[PDB]
Formats: sequence, structure tokens, C-alpha cells
Amino acid sequence: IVGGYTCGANTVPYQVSLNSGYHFCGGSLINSQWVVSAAHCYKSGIQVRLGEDNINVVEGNEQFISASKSIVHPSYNSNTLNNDIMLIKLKSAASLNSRVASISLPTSCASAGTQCLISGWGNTKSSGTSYPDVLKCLKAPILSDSSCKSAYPGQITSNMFCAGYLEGGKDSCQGDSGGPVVCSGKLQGIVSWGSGCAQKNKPGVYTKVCNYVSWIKQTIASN
Amino acid sequence: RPDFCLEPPYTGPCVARIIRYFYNAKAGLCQTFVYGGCRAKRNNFKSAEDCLRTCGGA
Ligand SMILES: [Ca+2]
Repeated sequence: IVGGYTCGANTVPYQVSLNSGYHFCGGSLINSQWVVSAAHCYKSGIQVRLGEDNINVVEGNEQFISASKSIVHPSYNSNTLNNDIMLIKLKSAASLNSRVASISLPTSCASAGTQCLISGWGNTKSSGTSYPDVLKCLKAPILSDSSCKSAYPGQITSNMFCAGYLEGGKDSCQGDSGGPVVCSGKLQGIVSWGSGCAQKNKPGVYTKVCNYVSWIKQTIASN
Repeated sequence: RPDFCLEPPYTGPCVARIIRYFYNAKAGLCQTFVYGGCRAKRNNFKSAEDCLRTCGGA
């Protein structure tokens, strides 16, 4: 997260870290046994870390649970990045209680201008590299499909939306992928891709979760 | 067209922080770099062994 702020220990209870010997992607807890992330975050031997703040130190509220299933959307296109969503089943149910909680799925899509909360442990520099110990937060608005397509000609599908500031300075960055974009208490997006970090005229692109609610619910229930 | 082993490492547009290896011809060794998770180019390996077998000596 570039241009954000320190969230505060466990202030984003649904935020999880995907670990494969180190933090490589984020995710959102939607049920005691299921996490939503990006399809490009698919990896073998994933360990989900919940209740985390300082990702480099054991602080006492963590729950490390291995993935038992990592289901990438059947229509994920690794070239166009369309349908960039993945569901991870936890080997054991997570203990929910204040510092670890699930986030609700949307009942309807969000409109342009809607303010949302994006979080993650990704790079905090637009130029160079600096990975934070604690979770970072960023308030950013959803942008119009028209502006998104103007920013990325011929690259935006109906399952993607842009969010951020065209002036630059605030954006998601390497290490934030798979993480949450929550608006009004609903998970509306998944950190997916972009062009550089916090660059002018290049907002972040996110998977449009509202288009997958039926699929998410049915897939989780059938696994 | 040219030797893909001589191309600079490509992070790509996705925003994951996945550690991969690339052959660094200037240093004559396989080094680590951050891969974003998608649109990987060929000078991108999952292990130093894969990198060396494929690009060693380039
Ligand atoms: Ca910790």
C-alpha cells in the first residue's frame, strides 16, 4: 500500500496473509473456513495467517492454518486476467472473535465514487522497495468504468474496476494482491493488477466481486 | 527473438510479491527478484537449479 496509513493492530479482522515461506499475497476471510483471494495468487503449500498485524513477529493473536483446497475460478484467463478470483478452504475452522472476523459479500455492486478501504502488507514505495511490518490501510474511491477503460485501453473486462486517485500517490502495490477492497462493510473487490504503483493516470485494477457472489456461495457450499 | 536469458527480470502488472529467480548475465549468476504473479517472461524460474540449468553460462 502506497500513500496509506498504519491500520492499527487487528483493526481489519478479515484481512489475512497468504504465506509460502514468506508473505506473497493477501486475502479476505468470508467464513470460518473460507478465504477469498486472487487467482494469480495460486500457489502450492499455502498457509493462511489470520489475526496478523506485524507479519514478521509473533504477537499472540495469530492463527496459522494451512489451505486444504485452493480453487481458482474455472474461467480465469492468465493472459487477460479476467476472472481473477480464487477461493481457499482452511484445513481447520478459524476461531472467530474480535481480532479475527469474516467480511460480508455484496448484495449489489458499488457505484463510482464509493469510498472503500484497501489494505495489505505490500510495498509502500512508488519508487523503490519497502515492505511494512504492520498492516497498512488506504481509503480510495471506486472509479467509473469509462475512466478505467480510458486508463487501460482494451484491457478492462466487465469483471474489473479501477479504484484510487488519478493524481497518483495512493495505490496498492506488490504484496497487496488478493487483498480486500471493502466498501460499506461489503467485500467489493480483490487487489488484482495495475501499472507501476501510485503512478499518475494509472489507478489500481480490482476484481469485481459483486459479479461472483452466486459462484462464491455455491462453490464454498459444494466443497 | 534474442536470448531470453539476457532480458531483465519482469515483475509484471499483477501485485503479488512472489520470489522468483532470473539469470543475471552481468553478474554471471541466478538471482532473486519480485514477480507480480502474472504475465511472466521466460527469464523467471521457481528455483536456482532451474535457472542454472536453463540459463547458466549465458
Ligand atoms: Ca505476527
